[PDB]
Amino acid sequence: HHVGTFENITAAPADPILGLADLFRADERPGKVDLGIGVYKDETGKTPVMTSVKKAEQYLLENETTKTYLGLDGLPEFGRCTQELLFGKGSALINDKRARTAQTPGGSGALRVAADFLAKNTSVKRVWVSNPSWPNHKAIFNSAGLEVREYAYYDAENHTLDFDALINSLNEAQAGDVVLFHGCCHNPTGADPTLEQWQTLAQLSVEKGWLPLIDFAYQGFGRGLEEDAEGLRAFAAMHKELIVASSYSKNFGLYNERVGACTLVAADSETVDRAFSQMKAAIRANYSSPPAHGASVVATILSNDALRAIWEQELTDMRQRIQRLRQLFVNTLQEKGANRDFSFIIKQNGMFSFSGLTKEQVLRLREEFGVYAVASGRVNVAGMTPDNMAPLCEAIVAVL
Amino acid sequence: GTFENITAAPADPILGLADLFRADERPGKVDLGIGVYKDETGKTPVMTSVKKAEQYLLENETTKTYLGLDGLPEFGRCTQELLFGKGSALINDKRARTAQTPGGSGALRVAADFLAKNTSVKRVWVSNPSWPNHKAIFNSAGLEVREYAYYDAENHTLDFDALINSLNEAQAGDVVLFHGCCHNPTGADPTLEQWQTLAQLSVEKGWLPLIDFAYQGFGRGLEEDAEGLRAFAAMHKELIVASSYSKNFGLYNERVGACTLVAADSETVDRAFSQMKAAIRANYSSPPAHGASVVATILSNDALRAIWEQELTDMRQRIQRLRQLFVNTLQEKGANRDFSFIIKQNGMFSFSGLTKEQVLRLREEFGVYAVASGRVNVAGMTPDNMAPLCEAIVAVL
Repeated sequence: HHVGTFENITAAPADPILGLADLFRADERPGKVDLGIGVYKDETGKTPVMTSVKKAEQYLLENETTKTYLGLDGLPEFGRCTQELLFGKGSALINDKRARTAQTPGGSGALRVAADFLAKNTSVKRVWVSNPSWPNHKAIFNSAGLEVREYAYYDAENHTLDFDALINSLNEAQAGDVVLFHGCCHNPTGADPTLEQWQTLAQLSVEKGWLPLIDFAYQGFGRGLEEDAEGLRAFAAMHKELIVASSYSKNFGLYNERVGACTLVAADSETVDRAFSQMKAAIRANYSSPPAHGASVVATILSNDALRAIWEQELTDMRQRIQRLRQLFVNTLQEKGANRDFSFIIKQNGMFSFSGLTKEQVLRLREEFGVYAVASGRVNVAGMTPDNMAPLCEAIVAVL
Repeated sequence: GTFENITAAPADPILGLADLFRADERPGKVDLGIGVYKDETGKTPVMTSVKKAEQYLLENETTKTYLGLDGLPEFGRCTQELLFGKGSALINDKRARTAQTPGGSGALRVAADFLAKNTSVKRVWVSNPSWPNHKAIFNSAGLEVREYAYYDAENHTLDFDALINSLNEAQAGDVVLFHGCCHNPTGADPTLEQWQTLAQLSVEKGWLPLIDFAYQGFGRGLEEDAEGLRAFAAMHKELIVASSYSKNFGLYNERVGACTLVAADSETVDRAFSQMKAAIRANYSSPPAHGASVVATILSNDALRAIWEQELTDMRQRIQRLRQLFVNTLQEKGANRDFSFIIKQNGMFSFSGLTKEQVLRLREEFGVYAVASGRVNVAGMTPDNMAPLCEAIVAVL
């Protein structure tokens, strides 16, 4: 007799998200509202395929002649388009060939590739992430054997990015550590550094010698494509080295196609080429080449003036809707008699903010009113509509 | 600088040979070093069934919202039917769980990370000759890779005696990796009787079989190619299967594969699979939908499935015909030795039996390109290039 290889495995803990989705599905109240969602939804409650994406897919279907493998870094045009979004057309960084980009399976894949590349090829032992954290960061970096530490970031009770605390906590970050920043639309708080703050952080990273990693999954959801990249570009202007993990899941609505990129920046082209050769090795040890369809869609859109214009308008419409809903949420809370100020909501960027509700209040909201947020109090503003706003605000006022 | 001292990775010999071939100005050049299927016209087309499925999806799809870590459920069900057989006791007993993954490559990395983090597995045994990417994948997860004896190069045979003797060193708790059919690069596969012997040995010694199954349908047919896998599954222990649909659906760049865990019972495999999902969450999270949706659409539609099965049959039969033509033509051109082994081998790949010096001469002198190891891809052969190709081979013997 031999013990089974799987015999001693203890089950992973049940995912609370899926469980809460369960209760929500079973709720027979016609007025139930789900603010716990992690994707964009439109005014009708759907997560549609963008029209620009449908048009690109039709083109690909008619024109693709082979699905033979591409290289470990994926589609070259996709890489070029990615670097232009990150750094700007005509960027000196691009002119000097200081950046190399690998297409990856989502921003998640890009983070994993970065982690594996760092663990195998550098002396990095530690990655610093914000509090509150995006939970998947720890799992990804830990899997590569990297310790994850948190820096101070959001002051929840005052609904403020506590920049002094951020700077102070980072004094503990040593030269050679990685510090991860969300490039725009911080998830889950929506609280972003101002440009002046980004410039301060960029200067600090040079002085202290840590490697910035920019997680950039919401370009276009904040203030605009160029605006949302201003922080990233401040780092790029000051630093010899940088890593960017990009996602097109949200801004192209391509979630399930797994479209992202890992971009390395080094002091010069010789150095970035050497480093990138080892990034390719990390990819070869993982999934090898990245999935073509979603990247082909992105390249098809970005490289075509007409399709690009359609896509930019679609993204603008999403961004403006979120901005309008943030204002509407605040107005409606005031109108329904909220006992306190929610102005911070207008100061925050992207789909997510902390409502400021306690765990007990979130529970009461679900039980008593059928309004579902996550335990942390995070809400997704895209789940709000003119149709459900007054009911959800009356419910919130009731639990305060 | 964090990157200043990084040492450049070695040159990829594959890309380097492809560069050489591309620059070769000789019109009679022949590329047998390719790693994908090519048709009679030298193309790797999209299968007709796949184009049709893609059109269905474009019409039908209403969202690209995330799926779960294991991907598309119907894809997993279709996968298990291909692996184990529809209506099989194994499926009825809910003994298997499948995660859709980015290619067979991704399935292998997911399996490796799962094993390293959740089991006492320290070592993975692979065949000599090896498929080069296995070592990098398993080493990346912290697992040692050891080689077992497999192919007798001089006699062009699977050396089963050496194989069995090699594996006596495999310890309870180790993983032993087998190619399910169409061994790459040799095309030399165990007979059913040999698979059964290997399955019995795994139970006796307590090692975990991992079946790399990337060529189902390229050997003798779908069911036939799964017989070896099913012989292991019949043992009622534990198994892992890393599937690929890259080759048999021509979906290479879409990254469509699966990692399937099997255990003695449903409760056990459920516990294991929960931790496999954790390994996926720490990697790329959910898998790429497009290629898996294509596979599921084809396999669950009578009209499309028939089109696909005929296409795959046509490819399999073309390869078989070319193997025979190759052997016949070598004999006619006066080869000084027997190449009958080529007919006894399955799939696109065989070792030609040429030495490294001979391979070099073949490329330099005659513009015929094989892999340095002497591996050739039969699908690169055609009725038109066959005579010149064989004349060149005879010339370097």
